[PDB]
Amino acid sequence: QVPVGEALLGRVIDGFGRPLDGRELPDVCWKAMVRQPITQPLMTGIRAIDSVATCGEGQRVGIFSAPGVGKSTLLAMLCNAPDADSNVLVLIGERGREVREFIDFTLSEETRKRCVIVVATSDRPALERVRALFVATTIAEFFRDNGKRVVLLADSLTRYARAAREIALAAGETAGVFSALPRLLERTGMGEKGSITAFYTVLVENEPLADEVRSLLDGHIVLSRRLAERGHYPAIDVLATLSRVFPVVTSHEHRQLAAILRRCLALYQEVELLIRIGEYQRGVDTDTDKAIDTYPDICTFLRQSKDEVCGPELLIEKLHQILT
Repeated sequence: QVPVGEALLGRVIDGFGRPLDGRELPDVCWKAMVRQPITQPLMTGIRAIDSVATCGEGQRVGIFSAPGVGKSTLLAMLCNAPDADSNVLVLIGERGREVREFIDFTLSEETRKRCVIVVATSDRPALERVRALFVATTIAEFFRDNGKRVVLLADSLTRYARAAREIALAAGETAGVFSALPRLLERTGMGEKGSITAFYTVLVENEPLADEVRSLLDGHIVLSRRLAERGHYPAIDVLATLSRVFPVVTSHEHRQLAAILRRCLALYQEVELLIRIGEYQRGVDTDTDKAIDTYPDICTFLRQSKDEVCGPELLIEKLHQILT
């Protein structure tokens, strides 16, 4: 059984649904191919995402990263999306210290009050790690039916998959969990009086699961080890990041700005080596010249403090100031 209710907000529970917060659980209830179309933006307040890869209310999105690139801080920022009512975070297969750090020092007090956090660490049984995602999805669905815009954050599908495989290896004693992964992903999305927008993390570089998850979702955000080592945070690789609902949830003004931005990064990347070895010559190529002049402002725009939440009005204004 899964505990559901508005009173779970601000609580931390496990794969079965037992409190981990040093207190007893409150009084709460126990519980296809396409969904409704995605038509409304869900602003994250993260400028790199909202500018060129705008998410949709009810979208499912994969976050692809290597270890130690600031994925946790990105997830904490996603918890502060101005367009969401509440959050369901599910943390599967990480070590105790890492998870403890995350909840106590990375998530603020204000953010935690708006989350239900479901935790199944690596030291827990494979069955618990797998059950954690079923529980989180059911809790998110209950909020959706109460007419909330829910954000579901799942870290990670990779460790979920590892736990599911462990269960398959023990299926002999004594055996729809084995086919569950695509059905869980399809349980999120738009609904009558509500929505679930979902971010699922995938570890690289494991490799086939990433391919399976790409075929199932509506966009991908790619984190880059290179950016992270430069101290460029969130370490989002813009040119490798895509949102399938981008053309439908944005304005024309927005789309034009985003195109200038991508063009600049693409032009810059092609000439990056020439610059690094000091062989670039101005006047040569005007477009690239403009890209290079524009590049430092774009980098500043993309790098974002974990405490800064940027709404859409300000977003558009900053893009104009640097690109136009």
